[PDB]
Amino acid sequence: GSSGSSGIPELKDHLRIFRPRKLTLKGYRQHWVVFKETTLSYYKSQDEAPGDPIQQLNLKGCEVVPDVNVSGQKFCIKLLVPSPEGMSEIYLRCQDEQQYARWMAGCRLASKGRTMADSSYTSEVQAILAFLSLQRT
Repeated sequence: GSSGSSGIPELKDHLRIFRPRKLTLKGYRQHWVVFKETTLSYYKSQDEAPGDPIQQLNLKGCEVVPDVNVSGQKFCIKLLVPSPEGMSEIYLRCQDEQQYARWMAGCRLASKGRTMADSSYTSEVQAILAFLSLQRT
């Protein structure tokens, strides 16, 4: 690929977040999410940031369980992170496979210590896009 000199590769997009085991209204709530090489933090409202996120966690180590169901072009990612108070279970649902492969692949790379900066990143997005197709009947 064509790439020279630029800032660190970071993703900016608010995915689907739902927490039935906590004070919530109107189901989902608009929030600000940001994926970092080996880090991840979100906020309640763009206002907060860049100040400080609601709860920062080091992806490197957390768990990532795939919950996608091609049956209905659905792709969710269950991120399980340990907390000194309890746990950090966040449900992220993607609209399509594109956003999924991108984010998902990023989480895995961070969990293993790796980062999106690495080329392998794309190596995951592809393998996935295809894998899904295979699953089909």
